[PDB]
Amino acid sequence: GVEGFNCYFPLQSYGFQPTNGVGYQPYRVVVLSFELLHAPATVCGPKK
Amino acid sequence: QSVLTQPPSASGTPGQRVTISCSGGSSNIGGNPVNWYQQLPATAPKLLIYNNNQRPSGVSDRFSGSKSGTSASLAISGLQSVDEADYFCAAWDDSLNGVLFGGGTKLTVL
Amino acid sequence: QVQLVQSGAEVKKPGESLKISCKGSGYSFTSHWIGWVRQKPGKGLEWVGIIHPYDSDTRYSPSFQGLVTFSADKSSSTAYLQWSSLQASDTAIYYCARRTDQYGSHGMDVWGQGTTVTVSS
Repeated sequence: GVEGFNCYFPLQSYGFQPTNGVGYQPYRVVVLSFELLHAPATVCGPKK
Repeated sequence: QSVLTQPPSASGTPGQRVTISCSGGSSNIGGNPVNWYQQLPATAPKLLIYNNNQRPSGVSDRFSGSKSGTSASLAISGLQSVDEADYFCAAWDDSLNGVLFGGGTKLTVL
Repeated sequence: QVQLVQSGAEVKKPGESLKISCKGSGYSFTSHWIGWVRQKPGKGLEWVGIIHPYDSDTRYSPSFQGLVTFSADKSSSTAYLQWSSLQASDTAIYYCARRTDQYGSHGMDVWGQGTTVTVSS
C-alpha cells in the first residue's frame, strides 16, 4: 500500500512551465465522438 | 437501481443456453466495458465476467460475455440447478459515478 | 484467502451512531478499491459507495453525500462504514467488495459475505 521503492503513485504531476517548449506545453483537446445507431440524428441544421 | 435493463425471469431445461441481454445509456455500457455478476439467494454476489469476456477465479466456462457498444449479452450454455440465482449486468461507470447494477436475472427449473 | 469480512447480525436503535466494520485479509489491502454496497431485501442490487483506504478517497453516491460516512484505515486493514443517524431505510444486508485490479478491469471479484443491520420492534 505504501509509496516507496519500485512503487510510485499511478499519477504524477504535470511539469508545465512557460519556459517549457510548445511540445512540452499543455494543449486543450476535444474528441467529438459519434455512433451510428437507429435514433434521431440529433445535431442537425447546417444544410439549408 | 440504475438504468441497466435486464430480464428478471429466465427458465429452461437443464442443458439449454440462455442469453441475458443488457442495454441502457451509452455512458454505461458503450463507455465502460460491461461486467456480469451472480448472487445466490441469501448469499454474497460474485463477479463472472470483466473486460466484456474475461473471468476471475472461481468462474465456470459456461458463462461467456459479449459487448456490442451499448448492448451486451451473457451466454450461459449447459444449464443445471446452479443457476438458481439472480444474474446482474453491472459495471463501475462514470454515468453517475457508481458501480451501477442491473435488474437481476433469477432462473428456476421446471 | 482474499476476503472482506463483515461481522455478525447487528441490532441497534435508529437515530444513533453505528460503525460497521469490514476486515481486509488475505491480500495486499491498499491495492484495490473497497466498495460498500446495500441490499434492502426484495430489491435489485443497491450501491452506497467505494473508497480507497490510503487517503479515504471515496467515489461517492452523489445522492447520499454527507449522509453516509466513509472511512478505511490502512494499518488496521479495515473499511469502516458509519452512519451518525440510523433510520428504517438502513435495515438491509450490506456487503463489501474487492475490485480485481490485478492487471484486469473494474469488476468486483471478491465480496463481503453480508451482514444485516436491524431494529426489532
